[PDB]
Amino acid sequence: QQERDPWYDWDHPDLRLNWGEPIHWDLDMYIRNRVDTSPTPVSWNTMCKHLFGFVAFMLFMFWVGEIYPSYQPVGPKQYPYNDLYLERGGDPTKEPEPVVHYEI
Amino acid sequence: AFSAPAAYLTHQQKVLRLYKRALRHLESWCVHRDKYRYFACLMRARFDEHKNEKDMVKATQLLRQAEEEFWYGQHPQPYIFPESPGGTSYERYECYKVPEWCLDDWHPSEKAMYPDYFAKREQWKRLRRESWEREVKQLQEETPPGGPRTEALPPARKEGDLPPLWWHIVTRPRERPM
Amino acid sequence: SFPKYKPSRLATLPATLDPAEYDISPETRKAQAERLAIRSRLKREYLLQYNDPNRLGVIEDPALIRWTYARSANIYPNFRPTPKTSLLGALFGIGPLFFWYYVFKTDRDKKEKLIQEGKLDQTFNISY
Amino acid sequence: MNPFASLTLTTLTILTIPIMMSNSNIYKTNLYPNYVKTTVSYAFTLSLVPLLMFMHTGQEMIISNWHWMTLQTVELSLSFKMDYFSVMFIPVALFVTWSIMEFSMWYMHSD
Amino acid sequence: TLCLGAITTLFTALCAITQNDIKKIVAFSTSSQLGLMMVTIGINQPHLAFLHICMHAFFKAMLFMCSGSIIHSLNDEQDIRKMGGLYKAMPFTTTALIIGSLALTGMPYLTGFYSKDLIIEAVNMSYTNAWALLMTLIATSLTAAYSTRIIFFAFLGKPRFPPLVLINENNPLLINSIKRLLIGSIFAGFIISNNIPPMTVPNTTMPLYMKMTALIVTIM
Amino acid sequence: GAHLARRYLGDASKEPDPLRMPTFPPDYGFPERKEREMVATQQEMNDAQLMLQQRDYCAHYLIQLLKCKRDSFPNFLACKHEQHDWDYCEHLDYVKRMKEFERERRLLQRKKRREQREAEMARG
Amino acid sequence: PDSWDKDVYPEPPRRTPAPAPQTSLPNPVTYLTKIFDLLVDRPVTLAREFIEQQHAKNRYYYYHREFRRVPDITECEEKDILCMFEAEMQWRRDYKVDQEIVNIIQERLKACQQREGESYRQNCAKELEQFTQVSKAFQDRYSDLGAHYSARKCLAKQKQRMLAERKAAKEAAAA
Amino acid sequence: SDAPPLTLEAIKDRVLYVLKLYDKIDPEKLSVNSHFMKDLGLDSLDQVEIIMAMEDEFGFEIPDIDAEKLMCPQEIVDYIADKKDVYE
Amino acid sequence: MLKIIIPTTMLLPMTWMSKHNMIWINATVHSLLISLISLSLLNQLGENSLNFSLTFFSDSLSAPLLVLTTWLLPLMLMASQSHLSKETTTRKKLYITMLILLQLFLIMTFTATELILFYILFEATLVPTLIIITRWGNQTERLNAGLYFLFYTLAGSLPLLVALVYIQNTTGSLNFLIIHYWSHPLSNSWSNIFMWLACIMAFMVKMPLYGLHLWLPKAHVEAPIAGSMVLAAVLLKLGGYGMMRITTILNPLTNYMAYPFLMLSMWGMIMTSSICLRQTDLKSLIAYSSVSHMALVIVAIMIQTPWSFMGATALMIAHGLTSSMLFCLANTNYERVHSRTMILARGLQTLLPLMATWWLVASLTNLALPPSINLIGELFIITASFSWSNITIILMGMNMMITALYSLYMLITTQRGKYTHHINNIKPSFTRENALMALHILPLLLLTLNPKMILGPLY
Amino acid sequence: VHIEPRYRQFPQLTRSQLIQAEFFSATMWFWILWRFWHDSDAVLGHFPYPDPSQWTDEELGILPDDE
Amino acid sequence: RHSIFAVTHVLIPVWIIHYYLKYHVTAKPYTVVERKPRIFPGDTILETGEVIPLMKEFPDQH
Ligand SMILES: CCCCCCCCCCCCCCCCC[C@@H](O)O[C@H](CO[C@H](O)CCCCCCCCCCCCCCC)COP(=O)(O)OCC[N+](C)(C)C
Ligand SMILES: CCCCCCCC/C=C\CCCCCCCC(=O)O[C@H](COC(=O)CCCCCCC/C=C/CCCCCCCC)COP(=O)(O)OCCN
Ligand SMILES: CCCCCCCCCCCC(=O)SCCNC(=O)CCNC(=O)[C@H](O)C(C)(C)COP(=O)(O)O
Repeated sequence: QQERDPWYDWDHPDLRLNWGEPIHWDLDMYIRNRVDTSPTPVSWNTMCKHLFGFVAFMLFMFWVGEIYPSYQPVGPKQYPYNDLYLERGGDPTKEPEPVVHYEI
Repeated sequence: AFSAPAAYLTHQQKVLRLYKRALRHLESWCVHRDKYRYFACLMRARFDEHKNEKDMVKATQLLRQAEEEFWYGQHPQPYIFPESPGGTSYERYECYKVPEWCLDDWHPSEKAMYPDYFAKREQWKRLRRESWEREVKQLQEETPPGGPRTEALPPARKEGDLPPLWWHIVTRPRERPM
Repeated sequence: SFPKYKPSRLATLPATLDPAEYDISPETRKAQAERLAIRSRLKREYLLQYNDPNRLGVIEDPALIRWTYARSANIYPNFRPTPKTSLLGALFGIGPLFFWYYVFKTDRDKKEKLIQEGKLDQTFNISY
Repeated sequence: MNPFASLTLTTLTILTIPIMMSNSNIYKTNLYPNYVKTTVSYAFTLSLVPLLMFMHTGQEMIISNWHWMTLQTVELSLSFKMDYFSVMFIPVALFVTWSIMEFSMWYMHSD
Repeated sequence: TLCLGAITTLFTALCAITQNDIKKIVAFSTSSQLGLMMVTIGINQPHLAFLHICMHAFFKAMLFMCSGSIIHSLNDEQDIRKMGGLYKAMPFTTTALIIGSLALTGMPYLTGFYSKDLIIEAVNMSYTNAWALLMTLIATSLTAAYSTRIIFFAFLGKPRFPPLVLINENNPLLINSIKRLLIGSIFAGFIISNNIPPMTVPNTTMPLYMKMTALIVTIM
Repeated sequence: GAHLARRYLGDASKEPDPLRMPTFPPDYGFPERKEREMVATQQEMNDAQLMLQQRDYCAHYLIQLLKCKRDSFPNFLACKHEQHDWDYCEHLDYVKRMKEFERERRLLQRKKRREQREAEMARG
Repeated sequence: PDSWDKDVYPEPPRRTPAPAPQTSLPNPVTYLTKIFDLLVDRPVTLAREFIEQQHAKNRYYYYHREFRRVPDITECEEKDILCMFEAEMQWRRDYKVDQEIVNIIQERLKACQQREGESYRQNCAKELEQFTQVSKAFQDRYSDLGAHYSARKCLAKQKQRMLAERKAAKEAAAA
Repeated sequence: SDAPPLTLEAIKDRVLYVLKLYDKIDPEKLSVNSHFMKDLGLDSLDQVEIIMAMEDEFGFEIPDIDAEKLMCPQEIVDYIADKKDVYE
Repeated sequence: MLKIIIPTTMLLPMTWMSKHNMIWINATVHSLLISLISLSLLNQLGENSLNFSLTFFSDSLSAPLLVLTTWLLPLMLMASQSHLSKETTTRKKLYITMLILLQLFLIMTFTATELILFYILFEATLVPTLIIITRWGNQTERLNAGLYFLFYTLAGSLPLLVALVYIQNTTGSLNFLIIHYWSHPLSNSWSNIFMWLACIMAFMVKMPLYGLHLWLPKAHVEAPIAGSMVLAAVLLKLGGYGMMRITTILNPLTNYMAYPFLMLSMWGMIMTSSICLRQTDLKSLIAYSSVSHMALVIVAIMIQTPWSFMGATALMIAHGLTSSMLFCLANTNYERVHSRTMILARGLQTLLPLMATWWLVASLTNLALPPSINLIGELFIITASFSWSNITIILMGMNMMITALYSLYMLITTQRGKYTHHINNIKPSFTRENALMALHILPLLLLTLNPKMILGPLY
Repeated sequence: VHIEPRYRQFPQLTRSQLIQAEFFSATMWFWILWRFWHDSDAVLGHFPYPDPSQWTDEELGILPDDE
Repeated sequence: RHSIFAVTHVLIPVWIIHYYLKYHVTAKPYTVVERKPRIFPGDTILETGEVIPLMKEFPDQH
């Protein structure tokens, strides 16, 4: 219905239909709140190629950047009390392995 | 919108419509007024180059390849006037348009306010009721036996006649009804 | 010259790119006049009731009634058991049911034999 | 009792009063938009106080005021979390809504 | 979350720079900033992300209100190709939209700056997906470009609107509301940033080129 | 960045990996190493409720800054020395981490240089 | 207050610091607090005083209902419908009381997580362990019974578990 | 508030304004009743440029089928008036 | 239970001895009074059901259903008296008599202590419903609809009769209390499989289960407005109530006999929701929506958990109110324009604003907006299904989307856009119609405040 | 404040909108300059970045490749 | 009539809410829970009059 003439004097202007005219079997699918079949500037099968290519390129590059992350030339951050052993869930009766850091 | 359409467009009408579309899309591409004015004159010239062609076939092929060029080079987002069928205000005020027959269902207390408006409305209703039969008869007179051929309607021709089928054209709600 | 536009189902062919409207014959013009006449006769029939002063109610449209009847009540009288109809019916009717049965039965068998093993992490799962 | 909870709840409570007055005479007049705008500005200036309390002492609270329903081992209650996020986002949203309602009184005048 | 945010900010920014409707441009700007909020959630900086939500509210609401004053003055027209020289015709709207554009682009000592410059700093200095970081930087440049498009097209040049000039921004409601959000967009960043406890271990040590990365990208 | 270029394009064997580091003992090249100390007790960081990532070796300056911000509340611009101190401690922590990275990188290069070249002096 | 038992709903001693001003500037929070006090907390307190004056005049009480202990489903013979009925009603009341016990423990857990702030992962371990013990017990007793549960199905579940445990202990004794 | 209701008189002054700003039309000999092709010696493309100027004037687009027939300034005035609901 | 029942019976001669112009007034007043008295069954002991006598008992499952029945009767009277104005006095009294007999049969069915009495009343409800549909139905198609409604129902319910008498021969009783206390497992044998099927299929066809649902669009569309109201609000819930009662003697067989019914109900949920998207008739759309909702209830009952039973009870009640409201809303427009086609009348919000508000609220409860009880029931069922298997979320999630889609589609098609130009007989809304909508809607909203009342026995 | 249209001319301006616009633009620029005078560190960085190649192996603890 | 808005829209609602919270909601356990207040070295408790000792004589890298 979006393809019809909007400047014509339809009996039902928003539906773009004339009284007594044959109605398409799929009118309720084409009411123009819905599926639009209007001609586009760029061809179908060209929009599809460009969209799929963009998305595939982005996914491939994100996976690549996952293999090759960015970081700074730094050492792992150090925390005082056996890496805060009692702080991160504790269990204060089992003698954690000494995590001890040295100055540099 | 107001004129009855014809069975087809002539070559001349198609050419004029393509001229207008090409100019509008060129204005969309050429934002500034001077640059658009320049390229629009170049367009008019390129259009006038084939103005006086007598071979209908070659004129048709010129029109066809011009349409192909327009389609390849059209603006994907042309300027639209706000109340035009693609505009951002196209049907904005359709929720405010109420048909006039709703006024007859008003409560008498509602019509107590506005007495003069409703007197004048009763006058209009009398006019329509007293014109209807003449309208029908005139339309039956002026119409070929095999039904009408176009959507064109005749005017009034006698002394106190009204143009047939006028009520819903004259009593449109408004275009800014509230 | 310029790259061509090829239409598809969900993006149709523009009218100005249609070779049919640039190859006109007298029979085409007579067809267009016939169509216009049909449109005109229908328009007048509608406008004569629309503008009628004495008419109160909803104008009835036989095209709308034909549409709803064809979409609901005329469908079964015009049905034939065909290879296409039968195969499509079987597929779209019982295929998904068995697909979902396989999926859910597999998942629940995994979960149950995992519970029998004492291996599921069911702590805190009082509500069910 | 500590003011922090009363003010955080009153901030949201007074916003419902112009909705309660929706069926009232004020709605049919041309004074309703100004009334809603004024209500929102008062809500903003009121929500400014719990923000000060948090910015001073870091006060946070949760309020489970009404018990709605309980399903065997699960209890559902009307509860409000009044941490840093709530007390910082409420005045910002009220400020922006106040500005946009004052703007609407002009932009939407002929609606 | 980081990857989803990175693609979203770059894509929306890319769509924005060719739009002709002013509301569409600002909406794509909003989508891009939401993508930035998602990338800063992805690098485990929730508090930083929240700060941006508060900062962005001010100047993005102001940008929309400025666009609205323009639209109403120009008889409900939204296409920037029919908006000419308003830098002089609408002086207060111009001032406000310029200040909002400078806050959106992270101009120093502005509300946008605390929220966005810290986010770019933290995305630069974390163990993060490299593609996400690159897309974030390209989007940071795109933001400057779309903002430039609106100002150049809507406020500079010669008039391109119809000749019956109805331009009038002399209404105290409009002026007061926009001025309120303007004062917000200028000072809220500083005040809020200095009045909250620090939930983030600040990045104090970074190479100078990395430090100027947001600025370098924006100027480009 | 240059370290990423060296690791991903050059021989990654010669670059430290940020996840698995250090691989060498902390006492390998040093004769004696003083182990890093703490100024804030566990109970202090628990009573302050700092955050579990703000409980690093700089947390005493953070407690300074937080108490001083709460003390001079209306004047939110009076806690400048405390902020600078916490920032400076954090910067020194960061340069310590950078020294760890650099120290690790040299050892790997040095170890490869000595081990495979003693293989050199053993192949002939 | 004293209305609820502080042994079932405990809380730590509530240490709060003293204000130590560091500036000459006036604290707007304390002034706002005085304003709030003398505009809100005093009229409300007076209204409550009057309400409780009117309450004291007419004082009446209600009593918690006490239920005897009847024989459970284990000591009911197979088709005795009256013993079965009373045992099933008792089992249902006990199920309700157990739900409320788990509710109390969950309330403790939530209150601790909120109260302890940034230190909840270490400071609420006892609450978490208490919940774990209660949840394990409640799960053994009632999980997987399904709708249409009953004392007989709970007994069958217990007996199945007891058989499995006995057989496991027996084959552990042979080890 | 917005723009004052249009008056046929302002309309017609505006159409005449655009028409004398057109180089192919003699100002000292153009009238509200002058036919475009017949009296002023224009062709269809001139008339198309004229409708496009009129839409640029009044900020609303005119359909091609309707325009084909706006062959004098008075017809343009009548079209704009009946479209925008002006009686005086 | 006698106190509720006798007055309902009294309603019969009260309407037969009333003056010709006072039948509606009298019936409405005393129906409302009966509804008020019934309201007192909501007080429930906790551990067990209230057993008034050997013959009748009330449950927390039962109490909500009875209150909904008694409340629905006066609403049906308000909805009927408009299109029945031209009718003779005797035929109006006969119509009201049909409605009263239906209410009487329904109250007894829900409270009968044993299955044979439940079966007899559950089947007796067929006669007044059939008479209403076929005698007062507007279209020619009503006769076919009546046959479909009768035969689909009896083909399921007669095997149930055989199964019930067999069960009483082997067990000695059909009393529900004895049935519950003396329950024993069902072995896995062909005999037990067919006993399970005969115990389940009647309630399945009442729900209706997808694929056995074809009677419902016919019967619900061809019925008069009160017939449709009672068919959607209450008569569908007989299947759910009966299944919830009967599944106590079916364990542990249900563990695997439920698989095909779960598959049918989930996929057919998706199917009927999608069907609602392409529907040209407005009553047809509401009927299929009912089907989609009852599929959710079937899943909840088949998985047999306390949360699923609670969700099923809440969803049954909420659906009963919402579906009746939607049918009444459609009927007002039908009364205006005398056609059921959805695109005939458009832009009705411009002509009838308060009715548009009623439309919006009904559409919002149909898509289960929080915190309405529609969403409470749906969410509880979805959680139980998630526990049953985590993959159900995909189907459940898809259904939620399609429901929002067709609900707002109906709202937008009927209320928004521009009005059809030709139809000029759309008069203002009557006080009767507005009051009918409010009396549907206010109770639903009120129920949100006290969710436990509609939750059921498991709560 | 009554402003009427002008038809192809620059619109009528009041003194108030000009003074307010210029005041607020100047306020923004003054604020930026004040901040950069007082908090130039937040833009230019405050602590020096160390160069790892400036680091001896005595402080960094690696042996001279013979052990 | 000058200050009639601030008394019926701010003052009356805060009277009802503060009354409701002070005597009804806080009459039950764990309904209003406030995260415990931060303590710093050198702070003085209000209840016990405790003093928490200061924090270990910084290396003083001035
Ligand atoms: C459109 C909507 C209609 C309503 C839907 C009705 C659904 C009814 C379906 C009934 C569900 C299952 C029925 C019985 C459960 C298992 C069926 C059988 O196939 O399982 C195997 C049975 O083995 C073989 O399959 C034998 C059955 C095969 C013969 C039946 C014909 C099935 C063809 C499908 C016809 C469609 C029926 C519905 C008509 C509409 C299991 O192996 P086994 O452990 O050894 O047998 C268990 C029983 N024991 C313990 C007594 C021994
Ligand atoms: C509107 C459509 C609804 C259609 C519903 C149809 C299915 C109904 C369920 C099955 C119906 C018949 C079940 C019989 C009633 C139960 C009685 C019973 O349990 O007794 C069994 C007897 O079981 C049978 O004899 C049943 C055999 C089946 C005979 C009739 C076949 C009809 C078709 C069967 C398949 C259809 C059922 C499912 C279809 C659902 C609808 C699509 C065991 O007793 P004993 O004989 O003593 O055995 C042990 C001692 N030796
Ligand atoms: C950026 C947007 C894309 C733009 C691309 C568009 C490309 C356009 C290129 C040019 C198109 C042509 O030459 S199209 C070639 C068509 N040739 C003819 O029409 C010759 C015969 N002339 C007539 O029929 C009449 O004189 C008529 C000319 C109609 C006037 O009539 P009036 O005087 O009675 O109005």
